[PDB]
Amino acid sequence: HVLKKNPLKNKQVLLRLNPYAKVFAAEKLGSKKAEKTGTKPAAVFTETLKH
Amino acid sequence: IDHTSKQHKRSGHRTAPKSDNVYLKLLVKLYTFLARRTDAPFNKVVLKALFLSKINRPPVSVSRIARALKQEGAANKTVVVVGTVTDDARIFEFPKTTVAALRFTAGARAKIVKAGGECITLDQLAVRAPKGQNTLILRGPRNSREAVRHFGMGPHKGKAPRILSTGRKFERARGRRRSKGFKV
RNA sequence: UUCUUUGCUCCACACAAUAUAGAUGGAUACGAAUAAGGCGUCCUUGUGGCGUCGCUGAACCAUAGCAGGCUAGCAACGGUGCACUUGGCGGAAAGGCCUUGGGUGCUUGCUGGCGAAUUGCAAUGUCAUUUUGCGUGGGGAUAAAUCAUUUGUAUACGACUUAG
RNA sequence: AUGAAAGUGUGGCCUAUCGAUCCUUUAGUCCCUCGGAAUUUGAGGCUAGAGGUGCCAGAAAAGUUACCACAGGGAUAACUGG
RNA sequence: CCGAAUGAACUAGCCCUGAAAAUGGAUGGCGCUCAAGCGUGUUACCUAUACUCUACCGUCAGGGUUGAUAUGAUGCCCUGACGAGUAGGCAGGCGUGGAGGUCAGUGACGAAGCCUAGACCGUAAGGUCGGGUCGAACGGCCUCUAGUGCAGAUCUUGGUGGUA
RNA sequence: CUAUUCUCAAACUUUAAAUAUGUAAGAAGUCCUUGUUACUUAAUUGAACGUGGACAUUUGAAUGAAGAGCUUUUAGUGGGCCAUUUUUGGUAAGCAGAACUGGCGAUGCGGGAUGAACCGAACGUAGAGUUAAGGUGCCGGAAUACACGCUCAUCAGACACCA
RNA sequence: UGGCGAGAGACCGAUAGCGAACAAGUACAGUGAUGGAAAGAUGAAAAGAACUUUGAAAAGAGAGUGAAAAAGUACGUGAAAUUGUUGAAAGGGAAGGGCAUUUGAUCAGACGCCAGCAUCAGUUUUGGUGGCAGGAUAAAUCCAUAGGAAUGUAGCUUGCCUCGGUAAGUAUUAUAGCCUGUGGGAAUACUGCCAGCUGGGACUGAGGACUGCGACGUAAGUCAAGGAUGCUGGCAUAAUGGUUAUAUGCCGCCCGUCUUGAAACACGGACCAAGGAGUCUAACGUCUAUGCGAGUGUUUGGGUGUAAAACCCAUACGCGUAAUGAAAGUGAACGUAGGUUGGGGCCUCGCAAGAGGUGCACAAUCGACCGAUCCUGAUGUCUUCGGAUGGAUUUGAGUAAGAGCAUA
Repeated sequence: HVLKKNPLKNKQVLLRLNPYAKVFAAEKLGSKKAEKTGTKPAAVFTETLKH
Repeated sequence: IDHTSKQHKRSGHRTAPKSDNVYLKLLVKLYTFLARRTDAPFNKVVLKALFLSKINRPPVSVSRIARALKQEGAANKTVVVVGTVTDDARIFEFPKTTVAALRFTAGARAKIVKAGGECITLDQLAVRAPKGQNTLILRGPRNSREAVRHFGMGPHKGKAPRILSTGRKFERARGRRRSKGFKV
């Protein structure tokens, strides 16, 4: 260790520490959706909010 | 940079002997090597005790050695004195031992040899006991030197006054008896 | 200002310097108002009608070619330099503005024909404006001041005013 | 000592009312010393008091200088300034 | 009669009165009037020896390592943190007169001294070299020793000035 | 005298803070038996110290720990001063005297134009980047920035300590 | 510390050393007692400058002597203050200094100098775009729908009347629209995340065989993976650089001192050279080194000598090896030289964690021993001596397997 490189860039020390960095990038976990057809507004919350 | 402690403070411990002795530096060289490599706690104690000064390596008497082997289970161990081994004409019985000192006195050498024992150096010791196998490290009494009875003198410590003459008329009158003013 | 000839000056060249408060297309001209105008048009010529314009100069003009070579032309009757003439106008610091005819160059308004390499993959890659004495070869003119002497309108000394 | 006793009492219900060395004097004790060896006076010692220092951790002490002096001081007055 | 808001009494903002001192005069100056003033909000932006990263110097700390392994174990090297300073302490060095030892040291083909808008080394104390003048001694290193380093003392002696 | 009333107290007080302040938060600990003792107990009861066993993952709150403890010796100093807050004397003071803390002394650097003490930050030698306090018309690095209002002064106003 | 005669030196080296290195107690001051300087160096040898020329002369310029006259009796060397000339530079009420570069002069590195580009690593500034998250699963806008009003839309109506014009009331959308409710789909902002992608820029390139951790690929190998290499140019010298002077932007009060506070209208300092202030000693405290160590110290003295040196040495003596009392005195083991809690290190069982044992120094503590003080008061007996024996919230600068002596 002559130089502290930086995990967050260089990509190599990011793939070295945190091997899950591959899977995260490949599956796009930083862009997960994944809903909805709920969908549940309120009853009284909205009247107490507006007033 | 609100410093918690004193910056650039030295460890406050001797890392070398202030002694410029060639043969002591050869002995320190051997024990700095053994201390580093062996990983036996004995070799760290001996390295430091070699750095220690004349006031902190007081002479261990043969009588004190004889007492340390009077102990049960520790009767056949090699007696590591780091400093002088002096003679004591007070005792008569002395057993067959091996004692590794820096120096012996002509009287101490006579008594240990005559019992039948082996006067060792620290390098003659190191060649037989690299890890101090079956050793008994001893120290002479530090707080017996005549300077230590004046340390922290005051009322009412019961410490020696620094004086040059010791009779009456010399530091007994006022403040050493309730008769003349007060006591201590 | 010299005639010991060789010194002074104005203009032209070449030359050896000397710099740079800092060219690297152009300092492109109404005045007045700003709760008002500009420009064009009309004619009961006004503090006038009718248009139009602004809201930045990001404009306008210049704007190609060995840092701009050499050549054949077609089309214009033009634009634009260099030197010369015409009448003038400018005094606030006018030292510049016009304006004639001419001449002589160029023109990218338009078709042509050669040239450029090797500054080697950039090196400011040198082109402007002064202060110039230095020899050339032409025009021109041919002095004063100071000291010393003298005066007393003046005077500490200089200086001032006089005189020869 | 008191009180039946539990107990309370090492001066004043508590917070102040006081004083080193040296010297002198007293109390103590079949004491030690006076060194060539004895005894009695005499002196000296040992342990606890007292005689006192109020400048109260304790010199033994009147002025004057306009004839004045030296080391200093803006740590400090008489003039300005703030 | 008229024709669409008024009458007080208070409250506080910024101005104004209250508001007079001596050389000429200070929002720091210039100046600034929908500010370049006052109150408030929003961004942007400028820059400390501070903060982050990196280099190098040093100190301190923790470690590794001559293991046959020749070239330094008081050596080399690894890793981490840190660096203000009067009075003051301690450590590591620089320089001077002498002293013991050593370099079979330098030197009349030039010692020492002095001069040097020449050079090189050192954070520094200082060291080394070239050129000149000069003419008889002097130095490196390991140690010993001290009448050992100057800007101040209305310092001492001697010399020199500006006033002139 | 009775019941009401107005206003007060450094040397009045029932009540009673905030901030500061003591101690504890465990192996030298806890629990269960038992040993001497001239102390104490009516006693075979205790008290002090123990013997022998038992409970160490949670070792009995948080956070930190730069090593923790110990000793010897000796320098300088013993005129201090300033600032927010509490505060005494005083009309007051750049006055005199206190309390806690932070500073100057002994301290450079950026800022308040200038200033020992204010603000911001404490300093090996450099590079780069980013900011503090403070500012960005011109001097002067940086918006003659944006936004809503106020003000016209024949003595305008303009940045805390601070004039 | 006198006189005479000799040897010496880790001494001084002409402002030193004696006041005096010289015709020094001399010159000189004061009535007197007394006070009391400064002052060394040509060269080996005077070879101390013949002789010529300017000037009245001193002297000058020549010639010569000399190894040198840059040694001329103003004499080795000849510093600085201060001055002359020449040369160079700058200069609007000081000058000098700091950081940076320009310019002029100058000069070592002869073996390198100065760049451009590409792809990378560390750092960091400035965009441009992509994918998600959440809220009232935005509010809105938008669409549907219910009701309503005004700053009342078109019409309706009455007035002035050019019949195509205006005021006023009427009325809830008609020949315009608006708000409030409810419902329905979204979308963009605000904030956030991405181990999304991509440009633009700057400073840095420390290290120096390999070793590590990863990634990539079927793999061998490759890689941006434990610190910059590859390609190209010009130049090879004052071109970069250093020194220096100067100019320019900004900064910079005069040092030393006492001081709470100094640029101070507080003190010393005109300038320069040289001299100029924590020394030596007797005796000691601490700490350290060295020797020997229950001892230690030869050096007052003797012997010896290559002669103040070195070498050798007896008897003492100092200190230490015993303390406590005013003193006459007395004087250190009940025990494994004690018990207890700690305690490094070593020994045992073990893989290790650990447990157990033995435990120096040192630390606390409870004891024991010695002297002192207060009692207790046995056998005894010169019948007042002796003080056994055992105690005491008393006391000591003590003992308890010695640390000291000598030197620096």
